[PDB]
Amino acid sequence: MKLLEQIEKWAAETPDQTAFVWRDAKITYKQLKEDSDALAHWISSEYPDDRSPIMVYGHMQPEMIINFLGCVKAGHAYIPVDLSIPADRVQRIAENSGAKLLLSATAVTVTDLPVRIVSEDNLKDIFFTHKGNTPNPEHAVKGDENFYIIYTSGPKGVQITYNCLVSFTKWAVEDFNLQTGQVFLNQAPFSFDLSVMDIYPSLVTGGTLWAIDKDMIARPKDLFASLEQSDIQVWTSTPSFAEMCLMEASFSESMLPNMKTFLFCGEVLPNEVARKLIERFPKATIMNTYGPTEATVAVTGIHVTEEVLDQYKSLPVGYCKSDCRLLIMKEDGTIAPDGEKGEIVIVGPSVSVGYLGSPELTEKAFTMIDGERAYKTGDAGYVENGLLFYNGRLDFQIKLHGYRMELEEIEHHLRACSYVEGAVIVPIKKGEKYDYLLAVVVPGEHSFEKEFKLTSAIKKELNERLPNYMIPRKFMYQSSIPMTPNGKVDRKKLLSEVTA
Ligand SMILES: Nc1ncnc2c1ncn2[C@@H]1O[C@H](COP(=O)(O)OP(=O)(O)OP(=O)(O)O)[C@@H](O)[C@H]1O
Ligand SMILES: [Mg+2]
Repeated sequence: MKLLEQIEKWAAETPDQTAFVWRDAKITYKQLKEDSDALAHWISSEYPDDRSPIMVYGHMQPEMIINFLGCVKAGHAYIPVDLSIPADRVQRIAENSGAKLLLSATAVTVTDLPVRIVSEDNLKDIFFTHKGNTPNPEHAVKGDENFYIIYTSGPKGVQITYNCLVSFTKWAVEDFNLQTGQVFLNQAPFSFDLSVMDIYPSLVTGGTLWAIDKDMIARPKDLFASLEQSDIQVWTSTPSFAEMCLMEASFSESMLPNMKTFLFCGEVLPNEVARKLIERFPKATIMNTYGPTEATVAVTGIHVTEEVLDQYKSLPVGYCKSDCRLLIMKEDGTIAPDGEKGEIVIVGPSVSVGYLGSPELTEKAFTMIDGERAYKTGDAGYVENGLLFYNGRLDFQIKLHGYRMELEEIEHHLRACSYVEGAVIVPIKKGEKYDYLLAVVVPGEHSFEKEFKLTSAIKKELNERLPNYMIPRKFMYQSSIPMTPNGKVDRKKLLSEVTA
C-alpha cells in the first residue's frame, strides 16, 4: 500500500484514535484525513499546474502535520520551518527554494517573504470552506518526486523523495520493533529530520504523536508532568535530551511505566546514558541509529544491550539497512579495508537526490556508483563485520602539538573520568591556529574544597588514558550543557561564552 494509504487506513479502522497531541490541542486520524483532504483540494484549486515546494511555518501545533499531508496529497513537497529558525535564514529559504506558498499554524512574524502567506484564520477558513472535499488520488507525490525538503544549518535544502521516505519508514517500523497504536514522543522540531523517525513510523502504525515544545523544555516541572501523562511508549530524541531528563531523579520506569523502545540519533550516544536508561527502564530496549539528513534520517541501527555496553566502551552506530550499503574511504578513492578508518560513504535508495538547486554543492557530496546515488558524510569511522563505528566529523579533527587529535574522542575519555557528568571540549584558537583546549564540564558529586583540586584530579585520571598533549589546559564548570533548539550540544553558544 502507498505510504498515504497505510496512513489513511487508520483514519478508517481507528477514526477516533488520537493521531497527534500538543498540550491540550488534539486531532484524531479522522480529522487529520478530513482536514488534510480539504487543504489538498484547496492547493490544487489554487495551483492547478504548479508543484513547487510549500513552506509550513510553526512549531508543535497539530496543524503542522495536517499541513504536511495536505501538501503531499496535492503533489507538492513541504518545507518544515520551525519558529526557531532565524528570520534571515527563513527569507533565504523562501527565495532559495521555488516556494510560492507558505502555510502557517500561528502568526508569521518574520518580515514578509516573497511568497503567498496563508495563516491562522486563512488556514481555518480553508478547512471549513473545503470541508468534505477530497484531492485527486493521482496528485499524491510519488516515486522520486520530492516529499519534503529539510534545510541544513548553513543553507542547503536536502530533497527527500517518496521512495526515500518509504525506504526509511519501511525499515524503521521493521527493525525498531514497533507495533501499532503506541504513543510516540516527538522532541525534535520538524525542521530537524530526527522528527521523521517518529512522525511517519507512528502514522503508518496508527500510533499517537505526543509533542513536547520548546517552552515546556525550558520549564522542567511542566516537561515532567507532561511526560507523566503522556504514557509514551516509543521515545525518539537526541542523546543530549535524554541525558538532561536523566539529570532528573524521578525520570524512570515510575514516570513512564509503559516505556518499551528508545530511539536515539543525531549525536554520540554516551555508554553511561544508555547504561542509566537500561537501569531506569529495565523493560525498555535501547536503539542507537546513525545517519546524516542527506540520507533520510538514519541508515544504521543496533540494539544496545548490557552485552554491547560491556564490550564497547564507545558505542557502535549499528548495521546498515539491507537495501543500502556503506563504504569507508581513505585519502584517495582508496576503499579502506574493514577495520581501518576513513570517511563514511552511503549508497542506496535512502540517499537524497541532491541539494535543491545547487549542482555546485551537490557536486562534491553526491555521486553515482553502479547506478545508485552515493553521499560522502564528512564523518570518520570504520566497519568491522558489517558493524559501523563512528569516530567523529572530519572537521572536528584538530591539529595541536604537531599532533592530530579528535574532539569526539577526547570528550569520550573525559566523560569517562570520575566527577565528570557532562563534558564538551571547546578548541580555543589564538590568531588563526588552535592555541589550546578548554574543557567545559558538568561536575558530579565531590568533596573537593577548592576548584583547582577538582581540576587536578580530573586531569590526572584523564592523563591515564590520553597523551599529555591531549589533556585540555583549561577547565570550566557549570550546572548544565546547553542544547540548541534541535536538542543537540550547543557548541556555538559555548565557544561564544568562552570568548566573552
Ligand atoms: N548515532 C550517532 N552517533 C554519533 N554521531 C551521530 C550519530 N547520528 C548522527 N550523528 C552525527 O550527526 C550528523 C548528522 O546530523 P544532521 O543531519 O542534523 O546535520 P549536522 O551535521 O548535525 O548539521 P549541518 O546542518 O551543519 O549539516 C552526522 O553527520 C553524524 O556526525
Ligand atoms: Mg552535515
